Amino acid sequence: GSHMLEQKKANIYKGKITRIEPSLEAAFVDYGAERHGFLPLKEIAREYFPANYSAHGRPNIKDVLREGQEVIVQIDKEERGNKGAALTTFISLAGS
Repeated sequence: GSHMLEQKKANIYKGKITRIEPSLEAAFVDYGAERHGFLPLKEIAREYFPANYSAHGRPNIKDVLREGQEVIVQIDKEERGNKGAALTTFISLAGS
């Protein structure tokens, strides 16, 4: 599939949302990751809440991401027992 190494960066991952808690405004992503990739809502790209959807400010993850939706993400913050596999959005996301 579309996962040949990466593009001059950290290893980019493409997996789906598996956990989204409106209580914490962030999503866990399951890409063979034993810690799951955790993407906070304030990072979320327009790719998540479709480019056809009106976006003016900051998205709301509870109605932006849904389990079964894939993302293109790499780990900006490493697992250290406290933060986990933290997903960035400094990637070619938001197809708008």
